[PDB]
Amino acid sequence: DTLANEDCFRHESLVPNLDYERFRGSWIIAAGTSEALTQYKCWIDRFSYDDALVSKYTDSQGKNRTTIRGRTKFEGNKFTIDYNDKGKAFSAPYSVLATDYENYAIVEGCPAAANGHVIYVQLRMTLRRFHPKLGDKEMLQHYTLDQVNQNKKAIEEDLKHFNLKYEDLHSTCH
Ligand SMILES: NCCc1ccc(O)cc1
Repeated sequence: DTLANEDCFRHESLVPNLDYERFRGSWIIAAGTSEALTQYKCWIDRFSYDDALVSKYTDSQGKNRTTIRGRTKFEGNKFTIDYNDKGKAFSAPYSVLATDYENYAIVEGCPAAANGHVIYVQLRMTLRRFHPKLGDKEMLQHYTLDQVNQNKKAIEEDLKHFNLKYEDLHSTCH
């Protein structure tokens, strides 16, 4: 019942010795294989310090901004998130399947909110690349698409490895 013998993962990671300190920071979830997760728009995960997680998302009109907080535990590529009672539908085991640390990562996991399985693509969110161009209604959405496009070859190559294509994912940030 630990991460060591978690059975819901379907794929072998390309990053079994994931460097958690390098993985840490803010990530925006661009797309994934779960229809249910399309209801949580422009989700940003913020992994910080030893084991902290702050997750923030909206509905599809950008209304009802929601924040859930939790604790993580990493063993190589595997990680659990235990959310505060609030986001318990998202508490699950997860696995980083691929990342270049600096730009993108592809993650699998088994939350109830995803009908027990999802693979998703996330791009790094940093003020070094994100200049809220004051006047933009679609701040997040434009950032995400540009970051996707900029890293598209690498993302597509890794997805191919897990028998997926970007175009087959549901977009989860416009
Ligand atoms: N810690 C992220 C949990 C999650 C994964 C994928 C997604 O589209 C929304 C939430």
